[PDB]
Amino acid sequence: TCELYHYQECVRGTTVLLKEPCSSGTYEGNSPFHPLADNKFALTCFSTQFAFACPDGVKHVYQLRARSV
Repeated sequence: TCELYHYQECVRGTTVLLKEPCSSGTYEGNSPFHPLADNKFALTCFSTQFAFACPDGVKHVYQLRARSV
């Protein structure tokens, strides 16, 4: 309830488009935050983990796994 884990696979060369879990939260990750329109954000597909701390108190932890395919 205080943490929610997201998991997703991607193609190693592509660019992933994700919706922010929150309108005005804080982001922490190994990739620079690339915010977009409609509260989206993008990042190159590499196997990484990032997190969103959010006003409602729920920490959204994302895990991407890159696939050579």
